[PDB]
Amino acid sequence: MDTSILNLRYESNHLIDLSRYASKINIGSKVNFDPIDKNQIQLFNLESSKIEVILKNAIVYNSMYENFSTSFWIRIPKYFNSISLNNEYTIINCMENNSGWKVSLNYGEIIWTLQDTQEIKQRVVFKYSQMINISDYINRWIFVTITNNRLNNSKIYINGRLIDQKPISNLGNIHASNNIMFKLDGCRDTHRYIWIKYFNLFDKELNEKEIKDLYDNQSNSGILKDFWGDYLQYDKPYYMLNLYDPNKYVDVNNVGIRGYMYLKGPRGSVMTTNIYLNSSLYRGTKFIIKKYASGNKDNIVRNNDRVYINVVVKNKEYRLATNASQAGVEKILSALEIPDVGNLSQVVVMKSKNDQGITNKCKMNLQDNNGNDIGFIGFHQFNNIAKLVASNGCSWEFIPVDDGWGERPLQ
Repeated sequence: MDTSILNLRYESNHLIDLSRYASKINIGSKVNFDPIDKNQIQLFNLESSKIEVILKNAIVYNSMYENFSTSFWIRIPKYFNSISLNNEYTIINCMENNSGWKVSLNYGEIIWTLQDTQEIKQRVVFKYSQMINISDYINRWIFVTITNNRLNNSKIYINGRLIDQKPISNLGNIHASNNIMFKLDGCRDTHRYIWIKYFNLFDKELNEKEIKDLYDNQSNSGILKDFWGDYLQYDKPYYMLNLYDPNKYVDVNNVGIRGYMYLKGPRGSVMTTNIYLNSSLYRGTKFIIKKYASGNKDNIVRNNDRVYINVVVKNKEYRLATNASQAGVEKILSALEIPDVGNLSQVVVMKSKNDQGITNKCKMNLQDNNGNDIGFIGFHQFNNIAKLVASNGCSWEFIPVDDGWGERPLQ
């Protein structure tokens, strides 16, 4: 029915409450806003990297039985140092006199704490490993949603799906703060930050459909995403992940038409001992997406955009293409000199893939210059070489370099 008792959004260069229920929003001097998507808010580990919301006194939580929910998106940079072991730090604080709620983070953790006014406590915790080949969660945008039913449970969801629920029914009067404080509080890692967006507060327990809808709407699947969940962009180099076989990367053997793109391995590993062990992400030839069909004056790659794909080899760009009249449904792809592409099939439709696990999947439907489908770019074995093909595993992700991952890129 109703919307949200707080609905926190960047609009005409002000962060404001669309619910109009806040006395005011108070932004620190070292809060940073992402230029392309200005709802994305970065908070560093400094004192003036903070936002304060002051609630109206009507909407302050002080109750035995009232239900309430919070949602927001967050991107949490990989934890690099040992200093981040065994250090819980608050990021969203609504406590007073030791009563209220807070969101807090630890190593591999997002935590929701409730405390009542008799020092009774409950935590619910989403736990995620950094000892993992590919993580859905490390340094990628995730949807957090936390619901509280005073009769039974407090529940935490990630990306729509229920992670963990704990009893809170033995907690009495919880009296939360007049103000919500967005700020890294008690973090010992000096270089820590977080990205955050779309904070909402609700005066009910959100049900599981409400949450999925919230997840869907706020995803903006209108726009394609890179691996981290930021907007996919033109004229930006990406490293390529093939989701079917994640331990390989794109290589080229030669350029021109007798050349071909393929998948080889291993991608290898990036490490710090006891802290993380993940697959290398900056492997292989970089792709740059080029405008063909869009008349849009930004650099944002939207669903069903029709594009050229360039391929960087020795810091020169070549056109991804094929001759579609080669025999067999599998059309091998090659990197071509951009002048000499001619009327080879080169146009790609960019298309986001809906489903339910890992976010930010893009497919790439190759077309000839009649705009007829050749097919989705994947790969196929030819005498155990996994050459890239358009054909009737074709789920890909595009990975730009990002401070939150911390890998040193060789090429």
